[PDB]
Amino acid sequence: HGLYLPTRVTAIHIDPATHRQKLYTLQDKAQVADVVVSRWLRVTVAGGVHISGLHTESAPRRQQEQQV
Amino acid sequence: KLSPDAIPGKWTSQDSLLGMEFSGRDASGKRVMGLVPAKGLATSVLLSPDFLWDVPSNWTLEEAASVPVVYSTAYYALVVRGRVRPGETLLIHSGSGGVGQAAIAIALSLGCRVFTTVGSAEKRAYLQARFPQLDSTSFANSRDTSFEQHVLWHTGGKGVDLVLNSLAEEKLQASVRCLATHGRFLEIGKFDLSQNHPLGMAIFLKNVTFHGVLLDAFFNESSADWREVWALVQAGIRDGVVRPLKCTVFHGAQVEDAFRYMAQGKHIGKVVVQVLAEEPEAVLKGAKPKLMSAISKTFCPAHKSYIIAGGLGGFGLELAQWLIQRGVQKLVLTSRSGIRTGYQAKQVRRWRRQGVQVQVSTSNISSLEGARGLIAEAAQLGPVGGVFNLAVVLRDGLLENQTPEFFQDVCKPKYSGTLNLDRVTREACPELDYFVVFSSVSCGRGNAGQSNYGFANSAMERICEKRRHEGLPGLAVQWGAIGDVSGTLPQRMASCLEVLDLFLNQPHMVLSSFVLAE
Amino acid sequence: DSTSFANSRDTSFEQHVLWHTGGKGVDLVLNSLAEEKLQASVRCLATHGRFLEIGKFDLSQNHPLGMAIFLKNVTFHGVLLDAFFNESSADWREVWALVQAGIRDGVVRPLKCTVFHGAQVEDAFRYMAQGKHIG
Ligand SMILES: NC(=O)C1=CN([C@@H]2O[C@H](COP(=O)(O)OP(=O)(O)OC[C@H]3O[C@@H](n4cnc5c(N)ncnc54)[C@H](OP(=O)(O)O)[C@@H]3O)[C@@H](O)[C@H]2O)C=CC1
Ligand SMILES: NC(=O)C1=CN([C@@H]2O[C@H](COP(=O)(O)OP(=O)(O)OC[C@H]3O[C@@H](n4cnc5c(N)ncnc54)[C@H](OP(=O)(O)O)[C@@H]3O)[C@@H](O)[C@H]2O)C=CC1
Repeated sequence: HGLYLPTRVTAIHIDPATHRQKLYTLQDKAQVADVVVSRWLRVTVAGGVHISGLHTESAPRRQQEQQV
Repeated sequence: KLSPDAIPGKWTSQDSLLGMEFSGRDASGKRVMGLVPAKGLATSVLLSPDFLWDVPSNWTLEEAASVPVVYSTAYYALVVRGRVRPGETLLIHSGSGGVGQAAIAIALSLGCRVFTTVGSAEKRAYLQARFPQLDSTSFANSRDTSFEQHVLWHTGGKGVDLVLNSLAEEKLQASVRCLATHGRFLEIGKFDLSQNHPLGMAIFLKNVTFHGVLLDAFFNESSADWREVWALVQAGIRDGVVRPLKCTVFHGAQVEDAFRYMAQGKHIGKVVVQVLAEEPEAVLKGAKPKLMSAISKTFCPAHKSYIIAGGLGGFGLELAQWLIQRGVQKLVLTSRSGIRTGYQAKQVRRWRRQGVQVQVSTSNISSLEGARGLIAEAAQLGPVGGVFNLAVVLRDGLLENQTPEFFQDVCKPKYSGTLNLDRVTREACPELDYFVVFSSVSCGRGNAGQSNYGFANSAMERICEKRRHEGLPGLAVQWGAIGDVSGTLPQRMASCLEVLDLFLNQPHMVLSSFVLAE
Repeated sequence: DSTSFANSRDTSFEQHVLWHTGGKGVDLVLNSLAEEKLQASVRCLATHGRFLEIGKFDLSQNHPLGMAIFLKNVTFHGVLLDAFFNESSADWREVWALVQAGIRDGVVRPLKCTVFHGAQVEDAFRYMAQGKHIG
């Protein structure tokens, strides 16, 4: 629980050509990309992007408590 | 400076993780000292017998509190990991602290020579008094990188075999250069490791074993590998190696003062908080510890069953999540449709995986037979603890377009449902302890276009008032606007749940909570 | 078995080991590969893992090593066998006894050999240099 922000990424690969190839239009005019997250392998792949070794660290709540 | 989720294991409390070691009376009455992963600061602790030691008669329970953590980590780092052998030369940082003192006591017993670092001079004097074996050539300064020169000089430029490191940044890199061939580096600090700072691999051409030591793994896992450290500590206790440290005692009522004393950083030894005073009897076989005044907060038994009418709905699902965190392990959620969205399925599957005995029902509390059926299902799961009525069926509209049918439809879940729940609970629920119904500020202040909803909410309050005057539990919480799931700004679910935690303890019958705009 | 093999020249052994181990990793890694391969191998370790390094290139170049791997309990070893010759005979007797026991228990089997006669030692060096030998 709580909010985690990125602090380190081991490696990221981007390829616009494969990205254009991957995008498939939906029944409406929108363009969509299919994503997969393999936690065993530590890879987040979607279209032409490939995030490996993402590490996130918890961040203290601002405790602004603007609501009283 | 440390986030609660950093502690290994899933706690979900976001608090109460304070304390690691304690000394007190076992349930039978034996004098014991243990090692809990967290929740050590308390008038009681629930720990497995594998983590409990026996206090020898020569010791007082105040002394006992200083041994467990420091000596367990010292033994694990040296004997189990570093495989220290007699005659070796080792470097121990912050010798004044507990870990350093335990490491020194273990090392001097084997006959090893020791180099230590101390911030101030009085710490040097205290260590000189504690261990007469140390000379004037066995000290250095922990507040700079000058100890590298000292250790390199006094060892003939060879270095040291073991290095128990608690420092950080440049002081860690300096300690790496002090290693001799076939050396072992025991790392117990967590700053450079957490920040993923680099270490030059050229140190490994010298046969070296860089050790990452974290005792936390044993508490939540690796039970088999723990018995070795337990045996080492017990042998040390019997053989006189394990000597309790100096103990600065603060009373229970002055815990904040103890934390400030620790924060200042002037202590030498181990800071101990006296929750209770030791008695002469060797086995008191007492019934209970003495009582104290502590803030009251909500918790539920494991064998009780709880019900959330209209649970599948979003306010209901957050209330359940709150309940599971407070110990509710069997639940019953009512909804006419049943699980019909991905979010509900996600949450229920997660709760089932956690061990909760969730069960979604379709019994309609509107019909008295349905209320009896719902209470019967809850009884089948277990004795009924509480009944939260969150059902609502809105039919908004100004009075001109209102009709009897809409009023009846709105009233069935709330007014009729609450009446039937009250009747069935009175009849066949002796062990019940909570009874909550949710209302809206549309009832108190009044809103335009919700006359039916306001009337439905108001009648519920009357039933709750009647129940409390008769001694049975009851409560009605009038909310404003719920955010995540009048002229009043929406209130976030976190604030709402905190407030509900506050309300369940107060003695009043109807309560309210809303946030004013600007 | 056929699921115990992977590819060495490529860095595709990380996905294989992680997948077939359930994402836990391994308890012990005996590594003799290059920089990127070495960094890929460290990530394969499980909790309480141990990384035996028998290479020289990365150590000699003084390449960096992220210390976050040590937050998980880990033991990083620099294994140079040559130290036994210059000193540590008492320690050496342990390896001697281990190899002798292995020889007398059947654990130690002799590897394949490609015999080159003495006068063709240059041929032996060239053949090993080509890198196609097994054994
Ligand atoms: N790896 C693991 O899982 C474990 C790690 N440890 C580590 O062992 C070390 C000692 O722990 P513990 O037994 O509690 O010993 P102490 O907390 O008593 O030791 C603290 C030492 O740090 C230095 N210091 C300087 N300023 C402060 C300050 N304001 N507050 C505290 N210390 C200060 C002093 O040494 P000096 O003046 O010489 O700098 C002091 O003696 C810690 O770094 C701890 O994280 C302990 C057990 C388990
Ligand atoms: N959240 C808010 O803004 C505020 C709400 N409240 C009250 O607090 C509670 C918060 O819930 P809320 O966020 O409104 O939830 P929703 O209005 O989103 O959903 C209400 C829930 O009640 C169920 N329900 C409705 N009629 C019946 C019935 N006859 N039998 C069984 N289940 C029924 C619904 O499921 P289904 O439709 O399938 O039956 C649903 O699960 C409610 O009691 C509400 O009246 C008051 C003030 C603030």
